[PDB]
Amino acid sequence: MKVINSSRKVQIPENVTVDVKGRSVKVTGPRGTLSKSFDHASVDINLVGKKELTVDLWFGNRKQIACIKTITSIIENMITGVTKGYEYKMRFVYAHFPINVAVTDGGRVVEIRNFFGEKIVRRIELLDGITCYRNEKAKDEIVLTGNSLELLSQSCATIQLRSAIKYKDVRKFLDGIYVSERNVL
Amino acid sequence: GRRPARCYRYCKNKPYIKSRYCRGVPDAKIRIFDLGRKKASTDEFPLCVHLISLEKEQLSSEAIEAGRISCNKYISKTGGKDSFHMRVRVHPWHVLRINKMLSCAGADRLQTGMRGAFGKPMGTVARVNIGQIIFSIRTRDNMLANVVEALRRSSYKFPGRQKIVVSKKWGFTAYNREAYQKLKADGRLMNDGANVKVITNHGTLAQYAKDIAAAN
Amino acid sequence: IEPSLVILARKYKCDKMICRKCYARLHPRAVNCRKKKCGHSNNLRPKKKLL
Amino acid sequence: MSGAGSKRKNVFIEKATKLFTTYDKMIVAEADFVGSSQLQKIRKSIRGIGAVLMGKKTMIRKVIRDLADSKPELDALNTYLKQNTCIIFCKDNIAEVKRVINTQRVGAPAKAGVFAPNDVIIPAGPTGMEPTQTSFLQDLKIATKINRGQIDIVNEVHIIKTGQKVGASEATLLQKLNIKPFTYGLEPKIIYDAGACYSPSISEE
RNA sequence: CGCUCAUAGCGACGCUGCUUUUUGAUCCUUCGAUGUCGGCUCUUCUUAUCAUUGUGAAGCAGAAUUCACAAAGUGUUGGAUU
RNA sequence: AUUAGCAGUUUCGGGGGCGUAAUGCUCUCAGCUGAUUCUCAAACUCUGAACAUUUUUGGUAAGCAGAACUGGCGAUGUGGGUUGAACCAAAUAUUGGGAUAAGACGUCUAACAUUCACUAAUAGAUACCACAAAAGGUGUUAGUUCAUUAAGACAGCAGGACGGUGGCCAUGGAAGUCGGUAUCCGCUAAGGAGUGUGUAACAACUCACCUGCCAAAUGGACUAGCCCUGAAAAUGGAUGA
Repeated sequence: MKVINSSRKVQIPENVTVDVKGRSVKVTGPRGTLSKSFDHASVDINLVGKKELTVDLWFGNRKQIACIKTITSIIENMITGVTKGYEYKMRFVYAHFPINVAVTDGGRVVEIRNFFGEKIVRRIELLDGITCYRNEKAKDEIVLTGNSLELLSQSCATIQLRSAIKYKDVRKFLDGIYVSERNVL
Repeated sequence: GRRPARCYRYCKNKPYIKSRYCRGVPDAKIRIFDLGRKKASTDEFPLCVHLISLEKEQLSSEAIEAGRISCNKYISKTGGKDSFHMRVRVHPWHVLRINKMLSCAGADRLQTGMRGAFGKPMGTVARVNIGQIIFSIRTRDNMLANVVEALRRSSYKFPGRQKIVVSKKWGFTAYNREAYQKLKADGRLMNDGANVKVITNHGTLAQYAKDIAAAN
Repeated sequence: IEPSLVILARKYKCDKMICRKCYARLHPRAVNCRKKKCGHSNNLRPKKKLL
Repeated sequence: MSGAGSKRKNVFIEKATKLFTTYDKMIVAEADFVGSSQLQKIRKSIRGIGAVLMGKKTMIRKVIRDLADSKPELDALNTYLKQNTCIIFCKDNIAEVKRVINTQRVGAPAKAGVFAPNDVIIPAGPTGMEPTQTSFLQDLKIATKINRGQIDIVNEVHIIKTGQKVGASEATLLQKLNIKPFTYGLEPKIIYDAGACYSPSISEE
């Protein structure tokens, strides 16, 4: 069975304006522009005047019905990133070796030396909307911040993945840089 | 050890019993058959939970005994013995044969290779048909969850597909549950121990009142 | 060493639920191996702890 | 359908529609954080004078009682759409019930997601802070200012009421500190009468 | 069994398969002839992986070891007896 | 060939209890007898039909050995099954026209359109025939049955989760939470003498069950279509491409 019609509705706040042209949604907010294509769907993305945006699908079954909530929530992510963009908090846990962290803002990169006493320097660039800075207030914590969730959480996941103990017992050591908080404002 | 039971799985031979002519056949691996309380009166256990075979084959005696132990052990752990009474509704009468040949590296010299090929008896086997009950359990109605899991536990010792039905009869009888209840409440039932005997209309030609004063 | 950091670090690489065919980490509320080698099998145990 | 399953409502409705027409003056309460430790020490005082009776939104089965009684479930104040209630019924002490029912309260720290009563004060100041527990409060979004020699933000005025959830990071600031500013418990909303409202005013005393 | 704990690792009692690197079974080709053991030599293929690379599990604290996956790209010895 | 009890004898052969002791009363317990009960056989029968497919013996099996009926190959091509001694169609003088048979109809390759589902795997695609199983899947499609809900459902987020009592027992210590046994009460909408984590045992967190926001369908145990795991072999590779 494929249902005749299955829509959703996305509510545009008044300071945000979407510019959609054939499954190519482009929000514009006060703090920054954001865009994503949804050309991998048989979907008519379509806005109702100024306040609404209605993802629709005619005769979808499943693997297609399941995608309209996905591409509704991704447009909602693009909207929330351009009103009050996401800010992730990442904390250092170590057993004995204090993890040092460098940050410049050329490509806004992070450099992680003295991780487990390794002398390799873990220089890692951030995805191209993202900056980061150390927390002077709370000890041993770097807060990430950005405009898109798929860039910010992926940058955080690359910091977290590249901060592992290899060739050992991962249940004991637990030295790394993990995502603690996932706030918005 | 024993040859793989994929040889003796399907019944392609004429049936071949221990008799005057099949002399020295070894015994069956299933020694005891009926397990549980089994001094239980048939009013006690109303639930007939079966295990029928979906394909016809030769369920080996070595397989019936392993399934028997697997069914006994799980209910004895679950609710203790005497909470059930199962028989086993299949007996290993067909005996298998093996034209045994040597595992020697120079085996051309010794064994009559396919000369006088008629094998010597190994084991026994039970020739189940499709829809033939092999494990019938009689138990209380508070064990419909557990004895089906024990018959599922015994379905993996048996070759292929077994189906656990919950029978619509009073348990090891011929009459249905409301029909046994009619035959008890109307007074046409008796107490032969673990089975009934119905006061029929057949000795009612002069008298039948020897059955009336001892009715269930 | 703060206990909350140990709880956070066990949240990410210790509190898993490893499939039995697929020795493969899943989230702690899983019921099925997400991979083809398992057969999407619904047979899985927690990751064992330390003392 | 209805009237089935475990802990049946057809054996509760014998209390939820029958003894709800034998009473004079009642207290619409608040059971949003009230214990069973604090409840067993108030359900022995009411037990001699009345009862502690509520079906909890089964009470729209009271619509058949409103033929001649004209009892409101939605026409009075606090229209019963956003909260939990356990209304207090009395036969002997319909009058001096408001004094033992507002004595046995205990002050305690709140948690995350609690229903946030009308008197909540955030632990702040020099006595409401340690120099070691600053780094937890230094984790949050709000930047701090130096007032009376302490890394702290001051908020002693009421900002939250019933119907707004408390943030998750604010719970440990009440739990770890010994600061328990308000003694909370049962909260009377409306003084209800058999078909009308006796007192349409609040009285926490 | 693994102190407790079926399934870290195993795993009886049973059952279901695969392989053609053992030996049988058979006699279809070949008896106007396919030179038949082993070794030396040399190349290529297989993966049912010993090591190496990346990973995941453990009764993986470190070290050592054990189970599995993607993996056949590259290795996989000198000798006494016969 | 053979399983299990119930009854009668039952005193008996043996054990004992019972009148103070015995072929004296009763119980498993043996044994004899009766009405039942499970499976039953090529060499059993009251009754009892109508190389290839089928019946069929030895063999674990065979493209093995041996039989019976029928049809073939041998003797025989032709059209099809890519290919081919036996399969399907159909039998051969030399040919023309037409319609066909098995088989097919994207291209090789002569021959098509319309229509409804299923498959999302590098799968699958002409019986013999060139393989695949047990056991699995919260892959999807169809279905069966049972239960829940406007007496407010599942799910999410939160509030409660109390006393007698730390139940009896047992012991350095065992208090809900190492174990043998019971499992009722007060107060309520709702409490296991506790589903767990931990501890000198507690404490503390936690689940059962109820309730708050919410707004409408929810949950389970199966069934069997396709598909996936099971599924590893040597030259390079075969739905014929």
